[PDB]
Amino acid sequence: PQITLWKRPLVTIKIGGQLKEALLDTGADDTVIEEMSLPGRWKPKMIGGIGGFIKVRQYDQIIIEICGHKAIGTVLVGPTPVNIIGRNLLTQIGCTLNF
Amino acid sequence: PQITLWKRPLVTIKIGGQLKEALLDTGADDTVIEEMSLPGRWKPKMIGGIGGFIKVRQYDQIIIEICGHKAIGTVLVGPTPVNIIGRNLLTQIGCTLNF
Ligand SMILES: O=C1C(=O)N(Cc2cccc(O)c2)[C@H]2CNC[C@@H]2N1Cc1cccc(O)c1
Ligand SMILES: CCOC(=O)c1cccc(N)c1
Ligand SMILES: CCOC(=O)c1cccc(N)c1
Ligand SMILES: [Cl-]
Ligand SMILES: [Cl-]
Ligand SMILES: [Cl-]
Repeated sequence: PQITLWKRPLVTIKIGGQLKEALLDTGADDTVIEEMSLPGRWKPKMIGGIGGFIKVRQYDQIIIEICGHKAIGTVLVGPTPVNIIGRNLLTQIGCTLNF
Repeated sequence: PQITLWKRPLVTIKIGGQLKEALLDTGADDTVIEEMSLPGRWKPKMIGGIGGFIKVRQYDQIIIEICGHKAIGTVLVGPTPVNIIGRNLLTQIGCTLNF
């Protein structure tokens, strides 16, 4: 698909058996999702941006379906105001910027 | 151009006659640049990120080149951790997400 940027590029994702809305975010290195259960070991991480940093839990080898495209990668879980699909998963669905 | 996301989508911009590096950020509604001098009056704005908020100065109708593409629009100035080109200007240069 081609997604314009007149509004926030929000898409439906499936993760851990749950449906969520998430923002395709080329400015994000990492993918960060609101609190939810995920399988496996985790380690703590701090991620920062405007406003400062939040503490998240890092889970690896998590499968996500993004707008119908399956990908696997690291997913951070924590108190993010918005669910964010970052570059680590955008690459896996073949997402590019074009102009 | 077509820009992949294996690395940060950093580009050269020109603003106030000077070249700077900036990130093409589809997760950002607005464009925010590090402290610099811009002409005219400014208005207050707050922008929200993953860790909270910052106050910024809003300047309108600012001339700015992004990857050599000419734009004129709203530029926010403040303590952003990186120069960010957001959707307000990405739309002006005809930028889309594709996969
Ligand atoms: O503030 C943030 C933010 O926290 N991040 C960083 C981030 C967020 C999530 C994961 C990750 O690895 C990094 C940025 C990333 N793009 C816009 C995310 N923003 C929003 C933003 C920024 C500038 C101007 C705006 O109008 C909006
Ligand atoms: C502490 C470093 O902060 C960041 O990576 C960042 C901040 C604002 C926007 C974006 N896209 C990234
Ligand atoms: C308080 C509202 O916060 C946001 O709009 C936001 C947070 C993190 C990443 C991005 N891209 C946006
Ligand atoms: Cl990953
Ligand atoms: Cl590729
Ligand atoms: Cl604008």
